[PDB]
Amino acid sequence: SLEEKYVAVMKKLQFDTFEMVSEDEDGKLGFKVNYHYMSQVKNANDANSAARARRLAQEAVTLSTSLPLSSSSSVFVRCDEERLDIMKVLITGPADTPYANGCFEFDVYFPQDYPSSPPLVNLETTGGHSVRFNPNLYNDGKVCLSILNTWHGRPEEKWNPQTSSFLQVLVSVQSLILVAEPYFNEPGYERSRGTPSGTQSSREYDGNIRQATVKWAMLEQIRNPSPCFKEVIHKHFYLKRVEIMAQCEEWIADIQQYSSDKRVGRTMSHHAAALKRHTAQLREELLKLPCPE
Amino acid sequence: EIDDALYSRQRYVLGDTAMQKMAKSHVFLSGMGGLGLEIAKNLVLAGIKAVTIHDTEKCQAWDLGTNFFLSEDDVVNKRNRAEAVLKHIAELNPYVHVTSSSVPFNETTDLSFLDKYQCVVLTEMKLPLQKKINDFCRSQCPPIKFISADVHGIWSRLFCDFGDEFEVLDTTGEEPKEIFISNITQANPGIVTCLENHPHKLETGQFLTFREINGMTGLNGSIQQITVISPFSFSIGDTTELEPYLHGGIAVQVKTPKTVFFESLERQLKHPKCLIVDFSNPEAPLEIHTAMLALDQFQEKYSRKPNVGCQQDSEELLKLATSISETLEEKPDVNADIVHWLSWTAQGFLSPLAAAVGGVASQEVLKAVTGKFSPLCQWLYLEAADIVESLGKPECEEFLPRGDRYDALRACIGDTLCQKLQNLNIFLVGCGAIGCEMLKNFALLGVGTSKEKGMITVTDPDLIEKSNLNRQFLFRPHHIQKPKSYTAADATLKINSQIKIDAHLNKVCPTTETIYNDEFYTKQDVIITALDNVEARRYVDSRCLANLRPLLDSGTMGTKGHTEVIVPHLTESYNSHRDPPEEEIPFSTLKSFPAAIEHTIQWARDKFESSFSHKPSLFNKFWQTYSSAEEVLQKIQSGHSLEGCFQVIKLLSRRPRNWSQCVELARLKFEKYFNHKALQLLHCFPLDIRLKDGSLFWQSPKRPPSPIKFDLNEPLHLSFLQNAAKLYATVYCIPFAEEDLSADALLNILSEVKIQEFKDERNAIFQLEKAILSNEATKSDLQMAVLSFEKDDDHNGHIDFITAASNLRAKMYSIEPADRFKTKRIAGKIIPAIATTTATVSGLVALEMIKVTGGYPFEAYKNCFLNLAIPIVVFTETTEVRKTKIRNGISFTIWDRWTVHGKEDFTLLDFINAVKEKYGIEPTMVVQGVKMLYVPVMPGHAKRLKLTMHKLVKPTTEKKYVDLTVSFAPDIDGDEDLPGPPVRYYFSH
Ligand SMILES: O=P(O)(O)O[C@H]1[C@H](OP(=O)(O)O)[C@@H](OP(=O)(O)O)[C@H](OP(=O)(O)O)[C@@H](OP(=O)(O)O)[C@H]1OP(=O)(O)O
Ligand SMILES: Nc1ncnc2c1ncn2[C@@H]1O[C@H](COP(=O)(O)OP(=O)(O)OP(=O)(O)O)[C@@H](O)[C@H]1O
Repeated sequence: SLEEKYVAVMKKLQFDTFEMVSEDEDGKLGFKVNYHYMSQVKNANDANSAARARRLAQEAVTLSTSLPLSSSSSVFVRCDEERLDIMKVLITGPADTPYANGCFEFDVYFPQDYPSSPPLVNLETTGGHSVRFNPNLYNDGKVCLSILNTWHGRPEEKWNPQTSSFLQVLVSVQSLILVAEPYFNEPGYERSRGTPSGTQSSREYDGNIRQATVKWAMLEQIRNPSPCFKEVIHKHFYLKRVEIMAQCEEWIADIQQYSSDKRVGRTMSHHAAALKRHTAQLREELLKLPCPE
Repeated sequence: EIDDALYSRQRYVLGDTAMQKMAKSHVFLSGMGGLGLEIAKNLVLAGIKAVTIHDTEKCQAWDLGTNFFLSEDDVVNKRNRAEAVLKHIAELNPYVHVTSSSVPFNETTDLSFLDKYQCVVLTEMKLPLQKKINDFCRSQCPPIKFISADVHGIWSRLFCDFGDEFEVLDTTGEEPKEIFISNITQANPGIVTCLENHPHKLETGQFLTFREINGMTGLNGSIQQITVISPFSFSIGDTTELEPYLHGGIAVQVKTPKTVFFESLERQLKHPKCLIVDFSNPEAPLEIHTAMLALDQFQEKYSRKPNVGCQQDSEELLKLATSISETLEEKPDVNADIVHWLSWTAQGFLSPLAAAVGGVASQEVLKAVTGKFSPLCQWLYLEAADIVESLGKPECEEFLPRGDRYDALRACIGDTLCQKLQNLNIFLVGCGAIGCEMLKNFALLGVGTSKEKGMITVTDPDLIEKSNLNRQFLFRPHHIQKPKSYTAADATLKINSQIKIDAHLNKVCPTTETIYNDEFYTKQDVIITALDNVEARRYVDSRCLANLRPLLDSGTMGTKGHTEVIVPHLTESYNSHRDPPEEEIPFSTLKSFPAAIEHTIQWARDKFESSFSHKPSLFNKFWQTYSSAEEVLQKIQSGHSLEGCFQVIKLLSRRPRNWSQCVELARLKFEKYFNHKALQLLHCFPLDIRLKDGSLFWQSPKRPPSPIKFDLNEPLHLSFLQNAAKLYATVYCIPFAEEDLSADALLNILSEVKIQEFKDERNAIFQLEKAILSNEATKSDLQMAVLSFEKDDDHNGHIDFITAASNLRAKMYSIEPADRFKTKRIAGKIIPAIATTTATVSGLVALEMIKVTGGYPFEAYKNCFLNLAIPIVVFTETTEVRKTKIRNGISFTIWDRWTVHGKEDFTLLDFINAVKEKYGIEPTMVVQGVKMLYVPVMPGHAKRLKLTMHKLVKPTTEKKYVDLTVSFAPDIDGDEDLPGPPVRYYFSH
């Protein structure tokens, strides 16, 4: 029943409009919230092709109709009230992964030649560029994907102005970046998947990613929520607060199981201590979280 | 030595060997008409050691309309044409020793004096004397290159003769392309398997060399001729005796000398080998050759050119052409129209055609003394018959001279078209090389010189640079750092005192649309672009579409060039083009897995960006946002997160205090860049790891790194250390001197520096409190100078630093290094350019402007694409407009706009209903620019239908109308929304 309630409540908040950019009387672009592609937006020409506007409108129709939504993972999109090329995306990490139940924020800007070029996507929950959440998610926020022409891949895996869509980009992010074993996303280590050394390296990477996720994807998102998704973040955390506690306890136990390793034991102990501190802070914040309207 | 500050762009085209061969070359040029003047100008801009101009005739009032250097004083004093321009010609390039000659030319003249020169160009000279000269020149050992160029009215002629045997050292001038090898077959013959994808695009008969091939150690360094089998394979010789093949391989193309043949002039006249420029009329060049030969015979037999409109002269010329044609080997048919028009405009002279032919001939001359490209073989017949074809049958009195400077142009295009040229309000964008040549063409054609009407507007915000003097002939060394537009306007007035030019320093961009409003474009009659980037071209084209104004576009890249003609309601626009997306280096290739020198150069460039432009700006912004560092410490102690606070506080702790610390920082950065990175990358991916397919992870195109230990004795290491130290000292605002940069001083500084061995909130707090205690928090400490990438200035050390870093990275990845100039070109994306191509495309664009002004039908306009390297010149019809249908038989083009009118209570449904009633189709979504106004599926917009226009858009009072874009529902479900033409709506009536 909890999953059904979560699906029902979150569905009304999957797609909405928010005022990210407002123009003053002079005619300059004022930004009300932080945006990664601010410079390119300020330099965007007004000679926009009507094809770009049509494609953006059709993509908006598709997003309002068929955005993914489930207890394991969900997608939330906010579009500017006066600019179709300004969009922020919040993705909840799929279960059974180190990103599970983590709220990750993205900034998407559509270039002037869109859909000829893939839209630019930049991760915002980088923790001040101190965390590399994935081999394809660099600490600077760049996202590497074949469909964005930022990664090596087949022509059918590259951006196609006629067939590729933004919903496909979101689904690809969910199904390829936030995976069960992110350590093997690297195109060199995947040939040692299942080997003992590869398993140990994957476990270390998973521990680091779990501690980073608890530190940033939920702690900072509940302490300083973005204005765009604030209601969504609050409702999601309030609905899933018990599951967060269970997941954190399971992660702590699992990481403490391998704290006696002779090769990575010190890193396991460090990650476990950081995870315990983050869990205590999360406990405090969730206890202080009021019931959303 | 060659001063790069003046010839950088030409060196990027010709190269060092071509430049050295250009020096110590003496060129003789005869005939100082318009064509000869253009050739001399292009050659003296190129940088020939010495040019001799020869002419025997005196100045005349008729010469003002064809020569852009003569003045009334020369006519009054009856000065020799060669001498009257000698002073002005030398001003273009002080390195060129220009000399004048006036020795008479005739059959009995001692012609042995030409042996001193190396290339002779003849213009406006009798044909038999050309035969004699060409007979003499080709018989010399070594042969003296001969080029003949002439212009008669709207018909031209070009001829080359570089001896019976001529050798070219570079067939096309294109850089060899590196090819990756996947498999080698030990068989007779061997078979090459190209790497996955990446077609080689080679041809049978070429020579290919191989290197870095495992197994066949004997095939490395060998040269083998290939035989194309497939786009990913070819055939090599015997490899059976060799050892088997494991993996890897690199193949690059080897250029080989080519020998071309030429025939004597007296033999080419009986069966010429012309060059085809218009494939619709392949037989046209032969007919033009026949007509011009008939013209020369007429000149011989009557000692005068045919008179304008004389029937007997035309009949005589036609009879001569018919007699000549049957003696030709191919027996062509005499073209009545071509002969008639040649007779009609025999005495005339066209300026843009002369400029184009001069550019081509100058390029051929450059080929003659260097062998850089494949020379023309063996004729070239450019023409502008389209100018007069649309005129019908004009009266002879219209072409008669009137006694002014425009007598030459009038004798070509009639008086009416000349007058319509003098009353043009033409807007020219950009004042580069093409802009300067177009201004010269305007001055020669008298564009906008009428008192009542006519106005040329030229805008360019840049300033004159030393390297711009090589290609833009309107400027002088004392014009450096002056505005381009003002200098060009002042210089053009000298050529023609009747011109009326307005120069603006404003750019052309959306931010400056307030001055170049729709009324301004309506006032104009034709817009010509001389831009260098695509975004400005697209903006100008979009602006022209909204006002229905003709647009002429041009652009040159090295020896390549192209022109495009856009006419309202007739042709497609520039934005209609859809070029394929360009290949871009992925993040993995640039950051960690480079394969070519370009990758390391780009890595050096953006490393310089991050090190001295981006991060200092972040530092300044962060510290100006939070003035008090103690306040920042307090906020950190209270758990307040800040953007990039850790990065900035790390920057503060490592801020150097004097020159020695800057040298230490340079050493640390060198170690981090070229020793720690390779070690950590090999640690992450050991060299011996295998993949599932069994291929090594470091297979091609990936290359394994190797640590480079610092050594001050190495010139490259010392260069990098010096440049990095200078840049860091400048950024951190500390003084330094030249002796502080010496090798000995550097040795004494870093000799005691320990080097770290290869292997956050608390550290940030510790650093901040230590800095506060150490008083390193003054307003000077919280600011850091930001540098900009000035590639043109050689003394700032930017290019030296980038070159040193790129070469070091290449040495780390076993890639061969690159010289300073190649790094300067690639990192600074300097587009190669030369004067000849710009002059040629300017002449062609001027011809297109004449066509546009004449209001000629669609068939007359011709787009041109030329590449002087081959050389090839292609004229094709411009792409016609395309009808686009949507529904109910309604169709629209790119030039169509719809207009609607509303009122105060005009709601959104009112506007939609009005458009549906007017055009029979229902709009479904309305968007101004990037602002959405009605999207039914989007939540919060169904109720927007009731909303009035003034509330929906919240418009400004500056304009009563806003430009909108609409779309319509598809006639079949499952398809995207049908496109629609832009619609302009007025809030009132
Ligand atoms: O800012 P970037 O251009 O991306 O360069 C950084 C930077 O090195 P530099 O400041 O020497 O240019 C980092 O150092 P910090 O300024 O962040 O301390 C360094 O990080 P490490 O200290 O971990 O080496 C990182 O290297 P990496 O991404 O391998 O960790 C390296 O990136 P690139 O040199 O590859 O650009
Ligand atoms: N938007 C624009 N509006 C007006 N002028 C422009 C615009 N964009 C470019 N230009 C002008 O176009 C000209 C192009 O000419 P050119 O190719 O000689 O350029 P350049 O920068 O001087 O050359 P180089 O790259 O060899 O140094 C420049 O002088 C530049 O000022």
